[PDB]
Amino acid sequence: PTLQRDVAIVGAGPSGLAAATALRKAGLSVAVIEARDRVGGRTWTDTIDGAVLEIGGQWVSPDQTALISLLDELGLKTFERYREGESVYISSAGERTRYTGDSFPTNETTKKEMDRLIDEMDDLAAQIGAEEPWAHPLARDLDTVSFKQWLINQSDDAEARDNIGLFIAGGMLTKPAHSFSALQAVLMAASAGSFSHLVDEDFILDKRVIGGMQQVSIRMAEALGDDVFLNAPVRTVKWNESGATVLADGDIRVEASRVILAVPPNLYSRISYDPPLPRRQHQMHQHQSLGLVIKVHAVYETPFWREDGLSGTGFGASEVVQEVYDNTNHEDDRGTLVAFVSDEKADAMFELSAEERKATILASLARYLGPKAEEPVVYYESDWGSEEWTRGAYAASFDLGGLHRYGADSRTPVGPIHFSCSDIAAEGYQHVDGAVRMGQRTAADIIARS
Amino acid sequence: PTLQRDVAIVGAGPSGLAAATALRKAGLSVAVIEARDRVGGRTWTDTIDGAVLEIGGQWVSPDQTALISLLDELGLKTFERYREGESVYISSAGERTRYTGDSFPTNETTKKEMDRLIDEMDDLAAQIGAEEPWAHPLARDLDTVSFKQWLINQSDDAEARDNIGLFIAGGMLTKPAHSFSALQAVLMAASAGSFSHLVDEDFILDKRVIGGMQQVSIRMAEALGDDVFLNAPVRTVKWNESGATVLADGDIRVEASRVILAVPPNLYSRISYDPPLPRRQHQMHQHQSLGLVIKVHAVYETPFWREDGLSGTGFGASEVVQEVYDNTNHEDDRGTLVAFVSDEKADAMFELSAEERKATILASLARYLGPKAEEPVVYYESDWGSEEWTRGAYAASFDLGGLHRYGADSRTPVGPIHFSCSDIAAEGYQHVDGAVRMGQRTAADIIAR
Ligand SMILES: Cc1cc2nc3c(=O)[nH]c(=O)nc-3n(C[C@H](O)[C@H](O)[C@H](O)COP(=O)(O)OP(=O)(O)OC[C@H]3O[C@@H](n4cnc5c(N)ncnc54)[C@H](O)[C@@H]3O)c2cc1C
Ligand SMILES: Cc1cc2nc3c(=O)[nH]c(=O)nc-3n(C[C@H](O)[C@H](O)[C@H](O)COP(=O)(O)OP(=O)(O)OC[C@H]3O[C@@H](n4cnc5c(N)ncnc54)[C@H](O)[C@@H]3O)c2cc1C
Repeated sequence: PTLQRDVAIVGAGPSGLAAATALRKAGLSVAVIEARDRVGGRTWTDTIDGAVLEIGGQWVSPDQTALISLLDELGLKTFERYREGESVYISSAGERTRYTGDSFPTNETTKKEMDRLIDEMDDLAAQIGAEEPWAHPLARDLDTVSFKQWLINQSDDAEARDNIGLFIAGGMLTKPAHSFSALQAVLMAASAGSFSHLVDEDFILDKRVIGGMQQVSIRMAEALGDDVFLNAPVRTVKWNESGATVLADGDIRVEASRVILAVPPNLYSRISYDPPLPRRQHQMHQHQSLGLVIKVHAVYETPFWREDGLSGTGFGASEVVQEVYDNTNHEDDRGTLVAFVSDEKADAMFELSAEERKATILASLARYLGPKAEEPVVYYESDWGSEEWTRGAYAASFDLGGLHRYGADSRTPVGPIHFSCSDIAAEGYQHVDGAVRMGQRTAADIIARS
Repeated sequence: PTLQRDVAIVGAGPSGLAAATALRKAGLSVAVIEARDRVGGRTWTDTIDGAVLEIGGQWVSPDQTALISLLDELGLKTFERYREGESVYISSAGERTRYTGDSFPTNETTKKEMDRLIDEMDDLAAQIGAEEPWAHPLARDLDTVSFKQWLINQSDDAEARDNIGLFIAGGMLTKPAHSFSALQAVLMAASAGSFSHLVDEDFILDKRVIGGMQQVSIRMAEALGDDVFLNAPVRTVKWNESGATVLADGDIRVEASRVILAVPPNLYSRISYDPPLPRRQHQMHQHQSLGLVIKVHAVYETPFWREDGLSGTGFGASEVVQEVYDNTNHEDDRGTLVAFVSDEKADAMFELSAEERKATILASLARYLGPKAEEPVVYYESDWGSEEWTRGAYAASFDLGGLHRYGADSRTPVGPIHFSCSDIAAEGYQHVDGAVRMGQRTAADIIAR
């Protein structure tokens, strides 16, 4: 079929759907064209071996105000993650200690080093900000030193530097600390409101949506009706100063005034542009890449850790699994754990056989919470790296030096072509809240233009 | 058209063509499918305002034995870049000094610092090698420190550091030194035979091809006749354990036992694979990127610098133009300069208007060679970044950390899909010679079974 719209939107993830919804609200007509047999992108709720799981993005923090309004507008409610009782910390030397409150139970030197670093990171984030971190006069020096090297320049305490890295490198950017810059650590902190917010799992991992995060996309898409096309990878964008024509599988053709690429940046060159994008985009898009993380799901007869006085939360920068949390579904009698295996530790697990990998990850949940972690009734690993329409998790970031070099260009339109995804967001960078903000910002930009 | 072939080859650059050439000798049949209206890829000879220029790759060094051997087989000869008389050095203090001989005319202390850093890089390259630098016991620590931070650790002398950087960062990888690892520097050095080989423009930039480097591809492609398809971007590869179908524009459909992707790695995902490549390829390919450099060409009625006793060679790590060389065509009476503006300096020139960029570049050329450099008869800038089928220059390298993490996987086949370009080569990495070696290494693999 051939259609005529004011805006063609490539990608029916939360970012494209939020842009579509805002455009519709303002009276513009839209078509959203999606590759997969479903909407939601990196958010997805599925049933595996009888257990309902969130395969992707799921948590809402209190600074995610754009996602919180959108939830309210769609009739969706939240619930809080279980946090009663003791958390577990595993030290660099391998000592396992139960604790409550909000510092790790390390020796005092380490604790004071961590506090000081948290404070320095909060300070940098408040000064530099998430809107245009590259523009600050401190930015050049921060963007040309790796986060690993910057931590070495700040502190002699190995354990403190490893735990600070746990929160940014394994915990957010899903890349090793030697491979992105101090500035990129600052941006990640600023985007979430402060580094202290990313440190406190009670803040950044506070709530979930009743019915799952994918419902945010599913409900936006339901309201768009026949203007959403599924099973339709977009292959070609033909453009000029006044116009873009978008071509997709199934003989789909959309003639639009503007196009929104609502896809992560590592995937822009999956589409052919006629004429080609300018040199600056050709170069910039090469320097953007997704991290890699395994999101592990483990379902048990009950949340057994709660009988032992444990919250289910566990941190260990030297473990294969660096984080574990209670991920029990709203009103479920069965318990579910969630755990994360990050970057180079993920590659290492994927090189083991499926059997050996499972055994290694369950051994590690057992190190945190006890030998009952070893007996789930359902076990599943989210595998976003294999998915050709994602190719990693959670989200994309520049290589080292790319944030200062290309950051000012990452949202600029090219003629009628706009860009919108969480991976180029300011507040809410990498999160559904960022996807939502960017979709709304791109919509408002198009509306003013037209 | 639909055709059957033993091997379908995507890309008619030197790597694809060298592979097709080797495959035919064994009696395997081939189709070589090429996006552009020409062969050669990053090699290309063109005529701008009536003056002939090598828009891309052009120089041959004595360690480039796969290339040299191929030139002989194709009946092509070489000539040497003019090098008589004095070179020019521009110091960090902006001081300009004519010199000859094998080191920069700096003070003795800076000279000792440079020498020590060159010996250190030679030693690392000799221990580590180009074949699998990631497997060496020193590899992890070299690959997690940037080259800039490694230089800072080795030497406190900023002029000596910037000068070593000139040869590797602006001069090869065309990325700034804070963005790639020490191990990647060591690779670049091992791949050319040593770091000293890259410091000596009389080695790395020794010879050119009579008739132009593009002739290497042109001749190879001529011998293949109707098995080369031009103006045919490949869009899809459908594959299983025993075979592939390759689909290109113009309704080309090639059914084959093996496919070679003879394209730089930042372009692999311009193609759809059915079923998708595995996760490890999905990830690795995102971590590969081309550098950026403006190859500047300036043509004058004579090689005027030779009249002032200058070789045409100039170096200055702080200039916008960090290098200038005599690039006079074989038996032309007109003189031609070649010059390079690398990485973030290229981004900054591209941000000015064309007129202001040209004046800024020619001002810098004038500082090396005199006010005559500012009145060329023909001026041209190679723009590979704008080409959708290249998108940068000279070649691709990992981001920081990628070489150790992914290196061992960069040549591995996926089922019947093989990978062959200069950007994944061992010896000859990033150069025509590496493209030839990889093309021949891939063909030998497929041939042997
Ligand atoms: C395991 C995991 C855990 C995460 N944790 C959370 C968390 O707890 N909280 C949170 O808020 N965020 C989290 N995130 C991140 C969050 O899911 C993403 O930031 C957000 O989904 C990004 O949305 P987007 O619309 O910007 O891109 P995406 O959701 O990736 O959507 C892009 C869409 O475009 C489609 N597409 C791509 N190319 C084409 C093409 N050529 N043609 C047609 N369609 C195309 C894709 O199929 C996809 O549907 C997590 C993600 C993962 C994977
Ligand atoms: C400014 C510049 C200066 C250089 N300096 C030197 C030097 O002097 N000496 C030296 O040895 N090397 C030099 N190089 C590097 C050298 O030219 C490259 O190493 C070499 O050409 C690599 O050859 P290749 O076959 O691996 O890839 P390429 O030459 O890039 O060829 C790949 C081919 O694939 C085609 N292609 C890509 N995608 C598709 C697709 N989907 N479908 C069909 N076709 C496709 C492209 O059009 C291209 O023709 C220079 C390069 C440049 C750009």
